Amino acid sequence: ITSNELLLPLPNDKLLGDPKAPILMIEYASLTCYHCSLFHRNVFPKIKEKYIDTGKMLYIFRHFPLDYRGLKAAMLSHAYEKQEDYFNFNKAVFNSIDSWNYYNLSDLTLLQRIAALSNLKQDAFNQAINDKKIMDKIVNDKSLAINKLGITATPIFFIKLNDDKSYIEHNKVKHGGYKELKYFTNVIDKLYGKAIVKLE
Repeated sequence: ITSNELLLPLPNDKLLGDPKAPILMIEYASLTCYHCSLFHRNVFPKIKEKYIDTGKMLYIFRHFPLDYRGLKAAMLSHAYEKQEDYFNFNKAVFNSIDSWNYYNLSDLTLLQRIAALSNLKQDAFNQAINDKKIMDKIVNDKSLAINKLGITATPIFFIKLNDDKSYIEHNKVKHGGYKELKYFTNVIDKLYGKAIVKLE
């Protein structure tokens, strides 16, 4: 129920990278948010290659849907169990932002295309996009972040030492909006140097 407890890997969190990595990044973003999509197309790949693939940073994406398409897309992501499959699904949704129907906002054809390309069966697709338990979890985790972390616009990032025993005020480790690569490498490199020294 505390912001500090919110900013650690949670039982239901979907993880990307080494769970015992020295640095932790938690991101909240809407899958239909234009600036988020651009960030994931143009900046995140290098962050992943530089810090996540290398075991330096654990990455935790949390959904923050703002509309029908984004909530349904968030629900569908739960059909993808393996960490790389989950990440690659969200990546595909970000990448395909231009392909939603901006007139009929209930049109989920894009998710149908993404499901087909990933060989997700129709029954698994239909189950996921109508799973009330998953919907509730997503919206509850979103309201919790709104309440406990004061999130309004996305993306929001929290970057901190991946140490569960440490206390840090959430605003001190928070970064909001589109940031270029050098912004993040600067922040992460500095934190990593401290992490490494601390870990002896």
